[PDB]
Formats: sequence, structure tokens, C-alpha cells
Amino acid sequence: APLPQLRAYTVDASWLQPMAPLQVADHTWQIGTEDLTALLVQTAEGAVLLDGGMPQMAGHLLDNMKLRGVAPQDLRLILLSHAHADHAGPVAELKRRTGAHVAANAETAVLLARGGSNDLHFGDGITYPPASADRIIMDGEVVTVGGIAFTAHFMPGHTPGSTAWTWTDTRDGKPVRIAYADSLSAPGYQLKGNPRYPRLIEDYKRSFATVRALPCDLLLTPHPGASNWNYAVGSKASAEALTCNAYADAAEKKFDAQLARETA
Amino acid sequence: APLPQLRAYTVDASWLQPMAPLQVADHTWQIGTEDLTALLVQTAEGAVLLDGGMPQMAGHLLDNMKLRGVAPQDLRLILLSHAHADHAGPVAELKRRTGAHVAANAETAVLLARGGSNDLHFGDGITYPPASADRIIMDGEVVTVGGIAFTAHFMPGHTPGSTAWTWTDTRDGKPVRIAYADSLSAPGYQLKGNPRYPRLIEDYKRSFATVRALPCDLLLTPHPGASNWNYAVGSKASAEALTCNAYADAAEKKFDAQLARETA
Amino acid sequence: APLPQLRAYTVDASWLQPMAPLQVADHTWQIGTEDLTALLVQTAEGAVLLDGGMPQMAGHLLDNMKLRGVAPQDLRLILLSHAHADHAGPVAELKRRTGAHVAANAETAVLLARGGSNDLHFGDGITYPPASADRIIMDGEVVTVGGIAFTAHFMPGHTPGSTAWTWTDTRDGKPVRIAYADSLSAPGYQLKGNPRYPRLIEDYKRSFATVRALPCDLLLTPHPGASNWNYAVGSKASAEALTCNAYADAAEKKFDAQLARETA
Amino acid sequence: APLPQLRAYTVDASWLQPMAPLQVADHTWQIGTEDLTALLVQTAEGAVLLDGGMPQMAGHLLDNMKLRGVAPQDLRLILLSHAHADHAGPVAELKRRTGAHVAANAETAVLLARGGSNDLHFGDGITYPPASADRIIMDGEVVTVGGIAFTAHFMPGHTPGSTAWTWTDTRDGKPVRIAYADSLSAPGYQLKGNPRYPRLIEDYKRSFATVRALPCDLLLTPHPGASNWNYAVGSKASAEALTCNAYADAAEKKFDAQLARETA
Ligand SMILES: CO[C@@]1(NC(=O)[C@@H](C)C(=O)O)C(=O)N2C(C(=O)O)=C(C)CO[C@@H]21
Ligand SMILES: CO[C@@]1(NC(=O)[C@@H](C)C(=O)O)C(=O)N2C(C(=O)O)=C(C)CO[C@@H]21
Ligand SMILES: CO[C@@]1(NC(=O)[C@@H](C)C(=O)O)C(=O)N2C(C(=O)O)=C(C)CO[C@@H]21
Ligand SMILES: CO[C@@]1(NC(=O)[C@@H](C)C(=O)O)C(=O)N2C(C(=O)O)=C(C)CO[C@@H]21
Ligand SMILES: [Zn+2]
Ligand SMILES: [Zn+2]
Ligand SMILES: [Zn+2]
Ligand SMILES: [Zn+2]
Ligand SMILES: [Zn+2]
Ligand SMILES: [Zn+2]
Ligand SMILES: [Zn+2]
Ligand SMILES: [Zn+2]
Repeated sequence: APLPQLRAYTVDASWLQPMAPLQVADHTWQIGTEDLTALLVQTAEGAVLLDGGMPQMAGHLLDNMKLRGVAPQDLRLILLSHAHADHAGPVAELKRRTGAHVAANAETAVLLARGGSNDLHFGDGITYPPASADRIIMDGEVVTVGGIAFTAHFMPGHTPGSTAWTWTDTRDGKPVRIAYADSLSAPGYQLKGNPRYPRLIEDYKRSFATVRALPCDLLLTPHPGASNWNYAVGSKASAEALTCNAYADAAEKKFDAQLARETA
Repeated sequence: APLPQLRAYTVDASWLQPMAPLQVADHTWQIGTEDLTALLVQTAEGAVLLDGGMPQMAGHLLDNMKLRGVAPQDLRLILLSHAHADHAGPVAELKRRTGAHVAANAETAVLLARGGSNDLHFGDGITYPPASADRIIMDGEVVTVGGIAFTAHFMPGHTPGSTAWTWTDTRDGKPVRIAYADSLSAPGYQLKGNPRYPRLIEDYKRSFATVRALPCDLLLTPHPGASNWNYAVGSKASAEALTCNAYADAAEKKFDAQLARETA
Repeated sequence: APLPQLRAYTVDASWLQPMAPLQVADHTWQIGTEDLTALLVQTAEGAVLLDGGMPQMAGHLLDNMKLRGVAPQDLRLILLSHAHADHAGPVAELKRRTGAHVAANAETAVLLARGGSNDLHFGDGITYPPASADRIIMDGEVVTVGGIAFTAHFMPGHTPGSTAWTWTDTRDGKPVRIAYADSLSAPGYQLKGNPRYPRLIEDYKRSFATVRALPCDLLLTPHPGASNWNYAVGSKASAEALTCNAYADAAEKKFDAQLARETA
Repeated sequence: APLPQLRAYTVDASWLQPMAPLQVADHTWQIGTEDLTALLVQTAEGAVLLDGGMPQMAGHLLDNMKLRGVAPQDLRLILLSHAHADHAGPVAELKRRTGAHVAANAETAVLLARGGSNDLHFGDGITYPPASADRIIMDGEVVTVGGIAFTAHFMPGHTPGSTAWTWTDTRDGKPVRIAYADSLSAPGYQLKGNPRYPRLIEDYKRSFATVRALPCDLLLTPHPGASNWNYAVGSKASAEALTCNAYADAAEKKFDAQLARETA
């Protein structure tokens, strides 16, 4: 009776289904897969990448950047929603091949430093190549690349360092406020009495109110289904997209029902 | 046509076949599995562990230490042959649960810090939970725990930081010189003209002569088959064990034949 | 006209004035200097150290532990108030010489990892030997060593990872609730409109209310003058010590007057 | 009798004496001070910096890069001779302000990671802001930026990770082989029987022969006096510069006389 073999982190095939660069605004592009968000922001002084999806998506992201006329040495910054294998996966390979820097808060940096290992809820079941954050960011801090200002909004819950990013782009000259809000889900998390996360419920509740008050005209999430984005239809992808109020309100209802069932 | 799924590092079942603590000398014990070496050294001032095998062997190692009367807080040091997933796997979990420190050289420390990712030959196919080395060790440096002196011998080749450890134990009062020599194999390595490792052949050749001159009465290797150890038979495990000369000479012949076929 | 020479972090002589182990409770001891707190907690399963003061105090701390019958290998844990050079100074040297582990939150860990460099308010003027945190701690998490439970209380302000620690000791069988609250001062900090710390005022205000509600019978601070401790008189050191209410209330008044003068 | 105050790392004023960009070859520039080398290499695809001198020289280096028409975001790589405070000082500040990556070997990376603390010979007397190496380099590995190939040559001795860099530039179309060899000095080092560095003498001797065989037409050293460079005279700076043979031969004679006096 030998010890069990290691089991690989397998996902649905749609998470690894590549797609062409879908345009979100004048400078914002979706360059990930159909069910995983990876936002590219093109400025005059370089490019910014938000999330990267699964670790094996590193080659696909560079091809889309090549399609948008972005050389690897033009990627200047990498911002993260939260440092899980399905979002910060290819960060390590992207740093070695692009010369880009990574900005994250202390909680995301320490989770990124150990490659998702020793997760508060998943243990070591979702490991990915570790990377190091080059700039430590605080709540409400502004990061500027090529004139576009990125304001950080801490929304702890899914991970201790879950961060939502807001920036103002344009759509035919008219300004649009984009809000890339992180996941508000707790899949299989022990909500009450968790010794690894004692104030988990208080952080989720504060994060619900944080997402409601985000300056947002167009909302995006790491998993596009959470905000009803459908990258497959391309032109009509943002048709049924939720607001920040509707996204946080629906997430809180599923959180309260989940908390009530945990006490049962 | 989606991107490929991640594939888990799977090994032969004998590598994960637990065994009772086999005695090597008065203070040296084999507490790993049948085909993976994990040496425990009991002193009066604490315990020292050499290697740990696969990551999922962390629970098995603590049970054997419990069988030998070693509490988790008595493990004081963790020494490594080389920082691969099948040898330094459970190092991260052991540090969190035992309060032990890890001593390794700079090359093993940087490979251990990124959890085996970005391997010079395997890329990211053999990732394990990352750990941090607490003490950086040089070639020929002595580490002393409870009166037993551990001398490091750098033997680069399999990994840039492959290290052999020598210490003198006893067997019924009579001293015996133990040499835990690292692997001298190059499974699928590009030996000549490797841009990631330009002086690979020069390091292997120097490591062959290094193993021959090791002060050794009893030889052990991370994979027990490399030195003809058979942990299954227990009492007669060291019956057909090789010398340091025979181990390095056989490894060099397989290396030269492999190098000659690579040029073909 | 050459560039300026580096300037060393110099303090008042009383901060470096060694003292004998002063007893705070049955198991709690002050083993630092006269104007710098370094708390030693002796249990049956090991010892815990809270803060260490200046970097050059590493030799003095081990001598006091020797006076209390604590060998270097008995120090099991190192807890921190905040990772500044005058409190977490000798942490790096203590880890190499004691085999102890360090527990801190993500913000204290990243500041400890870069040795106090790139401080949000002091830049690189207060660098100390860097150390690595072995266990990442969350708000309200309990750390247990030898039966004594240490509960963490995040109180950001002086540093982003300022932490207060509470544990219950005894004094002749009678239980006493000890609260080691971190500094609530902001010496020369830009409080309003700080780009490195946008929500600085909101964190201080929340930390003021956090200290008021600490379960505390006896209060201690990293700088003993902040809570009116006088380690010099020894037996009557805790005579005029402040409560948690009086400490947080006085710190908030000095904070409000400082904020009002910054707007002037 | 209080503990001693910290003492700052003070150097001669000429080490901090700024100078205008002196031209070494078509693409190689000296942009450091008069007695500290900091080499800038301008290519079409970016710029490469070799060493940076003292930590307080970060502002001076960016001004010279501005004089050469190099924006901060054009510095792509930072190479190091060895990670001491007087050579790798401003590496941490340069990474935060330029978006550049650092390439070094494992021994230089671990010394750079702890900011020069716990030095094998100087202890903690020469601490500088810590930085992290982004790419780990092996002996003989080639690093290419903008068409210029940088070959690494390990020459351990002054530090365990001392590295010499060779690249081929031009001087009016004619190619010139530049060799930036690291220091071969051992100021106050215990050469024989050093427990922190057992094979110190064997590494110096091997490094002496390594420098002799460097492909070199023009030699440069971190301290320009070691190779008889005089940056002050500008146009005639390379007048009396030594060869690789003369530099290694003179360093070995001073090493042998120093070793013979240590035995006395
Ligand atoms: C670690 O990645 C996740 N978990 C998994 O993929 C497996 C392990 C699973 O839980 O089934 C995780 O958390 N995500 C989220 C999110 O909302 O962020 C949701 C909803 C589920 O998918 C990813
Ligand atoms: C990464 O671990 C190893 N490789 C594998 O397990 C797979 C990936 C494989 O190569 O088939 C590796 O190297 N080892 C050694 C050794 O001699 O050290 C040998 C001989 C083969 O087993 C382990
Ligand atoms: C970095 O250490 C401190 N600052 C200094 O020592 C110098 C630089 C200084 O500010 O004069 C710092 O902050 N402390 C505190 C505290 O309350 O924690 C107070 C009140 C002042 O002393 C230490
Ligand atoms: C740490 O920096 C050095 N040492 C000092 O600056 C002080 C501490 C000193 O030794 O007097 C060091 O080593 N260098 C070298 C070199 O050859 O690299 C020489 C010759 C001396 O200067 C620098
Ligand atoms: Zn997730
Ligand atoms: Zn997810
Ligand atoms: Zn291996
Ligand atoms: Zn192996
Ligand atoms: Zn402070
Ligand atoms: Zn202080
Ligand atoms: Zn030096
Ligand atoms: Zn020097």
C-alpha cells in the first residue's frame, strides 16, 4: 500500500481555450482564454498586463501581444487580482521572458513567493512556479504607466491579498471607468471559526461594500462568468455584464446562504 | 483545440512504498521508503535529517521519527543531496511542522527557493512546494550537531548544487565512515553545448574524482539502487553495496557512453 | 564636491544600556535594555522571544537567556511588534545562532525581508540585517508554544504590519492578561495625502480603537516610556504603567494635534 | 557602559567623486565616480549596466544615463562583478526606478538577497539595501542584449560569486575585446584554515589562471587603480592600463606574500 501519487491541477477545457485579442476599450484588450481573463493595456510608454491565467498560457499571451504590436521588452508591468494558479500561473515565465516588473501587495507577494503553496484553504493542491513581487503596493495607491493611472483597492476574502484595479480609459474619445474586480467567491472555504483566517467573515463583508463603491462604468472579473461576460461572442461580450452593485449584491447573497448552511 | 492540461510528477510505486526505520549505524537510520533514501541521525542534542524524498512523504517521515523517540521539535537540521522534487519534496512542510533549519549551498538554496521550477534540464515539469535555506554552506565546511560533524563535499553535475555529506558514526563502539554521495546520473541531459550549463562535462568529470576520494567505509545514495542497497531485505541491505571507487567508476562509464552517443 | 558619506543609525545611550532580567510575570521576563523592550517567555516546551531591539543587542539577549537557564537551542519562536531596526534588529543574527523560527504577518515579513530598506517614511536611513519570516500569521490567529497561547492583533499605523500580542500568564497562581501593544506614534510621518500610504489616517484611527479593546491587565510597549514603564527601578517598574485605554487615548490626542498642525 | 553605536561604512572621498561619462569604446561608457567603476553599454535594443558603486550613487548614475540619452525605462539589465556595498550598493534603488533586471550567479544572488550582511569576512559591517536577482547565471553562460553578447567567467576569491564579464565592442569599426575582471584582492581575509571558506586558497589560485586566459584587448576593474586606470585624466585614462596577465600575476604575488605572512 504505497503513498498516493501527486494529482495535477486540472480545469475545464474552456479555461484553456485560446482566443484572439478582444477589444474592451481604446487601450484595454482581453488576450487570455474564453473563461479566463488576461487584460492588456497599451500606452505610449509601454504595456501593462493584468493577470495571466493558467501557467501553461504563457506562450499564448506573448502571441497576442505580438498580434497587438507589443514586443516582449515592451511589457513593463504585471498586476494581479489574486495569486492563485489559475490567475498568476504564468507570472514566473513571463518575468524571465519579458523584462516586466510585478506590483502587488504584501499578502499577494508572500503567496506569489511560495508559488501558491501552503494555501489557507487548499494547502498544496494548487502549486505553480513561484515569482517575486518587485514593488509592494498599499491600499489606494496609484500606479502610473504611460499616463494611465491604476488605483489599487484592497478587497480581501478569496485570498488575503485580493485586489481590485480601477483605471480610466476611453471609447472613441469618451472616457470610460473600468473596474477589474477580483473574485468574491469562497469555494469550499470554512467561513466561521477558521484558525488560519479568524476574521474571514469580517473581510468578506467589508469587501462586499468595497466593490459596491468602486468607480465603474464597465466591470470585469478574472472569471468572466462572474460578471456575465461572454468572450466567445466577441462583439456582444459586454451585453449582459453586471454592475458593481449587482456583482457584489449577488456575491453576498451566495455568501450568506453558504454561511447559513455551514452552521447547519 | 485547447491548451494541454498540467501533468503531475508521477513515479514508480516503490518510491512511495513506506518502510520501518532500518538501522544503518549506531546513530544513522533509514526512515524513507524502499527506493528513496531519507537518513535520520540521532544525537544527544537533537536530530539531523538528510533528504526527505517525495513531497507526500512528510507524514511518513514524522511517524518514523516518532518511532525512534524523536519529537518534531527535536529535528534541528535538514541537509540535502540536491533540491529535486524526489529528494527535497517535503522540506517545506517539514520546516513548518518541526522547527528545523535547512543548510545548503547557494546553488541548492536558489533551486530550493523556487521549488524546483525553471530547472536547467526539466523546466517546470517537477515543481514542489518551495522552501528557504537558513544557512548557506561552502565546499568543505563542517556542520556540527550534537557532537557529530558533517563535512560538505560539492559534486556538481546532476544539479549545480549537488552535495555529498560525510560523517563518522560508530557500529558497536567501532567507528565507521559514512558517505552519503549524491546522484551522478544525467537522465536525458544535453551534455555538450548546453547553453544553460556550458561547463557541464567539466563539472561531472571533477565530481567523478571527488566521489572516488571520499573518506568512506559505507556508501549511501539518494536512490538506493545506484549503490546496490536493497532496503527491502533490511538486515542484508548493505550486503552488495558499492564502494566510492566502484560507484564513481560505473557512473563515469555510463556518462562517457552517453556523451559518445550524444555526438552521434 | 563628493557625494555624502553614509550615516549610521545612532540612538540615545539608554537604548543600548544593558540590564539584568527583570521579571514581569511568572513566565514573562524583560531581557532587553533600559529603554528597549525584549520580552522572554519561558514555557516547559521552549522559550518565546518578543522583539530584540537594536542589531548590536544580539549578544546581550543570549546572555540573559543563559542567566534564565535557556540554551540557544531552546528559543523556539521570535515574535515582532514591528520590523524596524530598533526592534527587529538582531533577528537575523538570532536565527543563525538559536535555531528559532520567526512568525509575522505579510506586511512585517516583506519589511523584514528587505532589512527595513525602502521604508514608507524613512527610505533607506534605518537598514538592518535582513531576515525571513518562517510562518505567516493573520489577524486574530493564535500561536501556541508550550501551552501559552499568543493571539495576534493587527494595529497598522507606525508600520503597515504593526502587531500587538496578547497572552495570559500567572502571578503566584493568579492569572494576569498581558498585552504587548506596538507603538502608536508617527514621528515625522506625512499623515494626509501620503502617496506611499493613502489610508494612513484610517488605519491609525482603527488601531486606536483596537488597542482600547485589548484584553489587558498589564500593558507593555516596545519603548517602555510610551506606557510609563521604568525598567531602571526594577521592582517598581510597573508602578505608573498606563492602561490600554489611557495609552490609546493619549496616543490619539497627540495624533490629532499632529494632524491639525500638518494642515497648517 | 552602554553597547557600542552602529558605525557607518565610510570610504575615501575619491570613491564618491562624480565624473562625466568617460568613453571606453564605441558603446562602452564609464559613468561612475573617479575611483569606482560603473560601466554603461548602449545598444539599439536597450542599455546594460555593470556594477553601480556605493549605495548613494543611484542619483548620479541616472544623471549620466540621461546625459547619454538613456531613459530610466531603457536600462534593461544589471550585471555585477561581486555583491559588495561598494559595487552593488545602488542596485536595489535602481531596480525600483528603472524597471531593469539583474543577472548574477547563485553565490552573488544569495549575498545580494541579504544586502551584504553575514559576510564571510566582514560580518555585518558593510550592509546595503538588499535586492533580488531575476536571472541566475552559470559559468560560461552568454547573456545577449541588443546584439552584444556578455559571457560570464566565474573567478571566486574576493567573494564566492566573483564574476568577470567579457564582451566584444568596437572602436571606429575595429573590434576590441573588453574584459571587466573582478577584484583579486583579499583585504584582511584569513586565507588558511578559514572555517567559513575552507577552499579559499584553491579558489584564488584557480581564479588567477582564469583571469590570465581571458580574451582581452582592454582590461577594466571595479576599482580602477587595480588595473592602473586613471579616470581623472579622461582622454589618457587607459594609457598605463595593465594586461590580463600583468593584472593576475601582480595579484598572485601579493596573495602569496600575504599567505606567507599569515603563517608567520
Ligand atoms: C484555485 O482556483 C480556483 N479553484 C479551482 O480551480 C479548483 C481547485 C476548484 O475549486 O474547483 C479558485 O479558487 N477559483 C475560483 C475563483 O472564484 O477565483 C473559483 C470560483 C473556482 O476556480 C478557481
Ligand atoms: C527529477 O527526479 C528524477 N527524474 C524523474 O523522476 C523523472 C522526471 C525521470 O527522469 O524519469 C531525477 O533527476 N532523478 C534521478 C537521479 O539520479 O537523481 C534519476 C535517475 C531519475 O529519477 C529522479
Ligand atoms: C526607526 O526607529 C524609530 N526612529 C528612530 O529611532 C529615529 C530615526 C527617529 O525617528 O528619531 C521609530 O520609528 N521609533 C519610534 C516608535 O515609536 O516606534 C519612535 C518614537 C522613535 O524611535 C524609533
Ligand atoms: C567592502 O568593500 C571593500 N572594503 C572596504 O571598503 C573597507 C571595509 C576596507 O576593507 O577597508 C572591499 O572588499 N574592497 C576591495 C576590493 O578589492 O574589492 C578593496 C581593495 C577595499 O575596498 C573595498
Ligand atoms: Zn482563486
Ligand atoms: Zn479563480
Ligand atoms: Zn534528481
Ligand atoms: Zn532523483
Ligand atoms: Zn519604529
Ligand atoms: Zn521604535
Ligand atoms: Zn569588495
Ligand atoms: Zn571593492
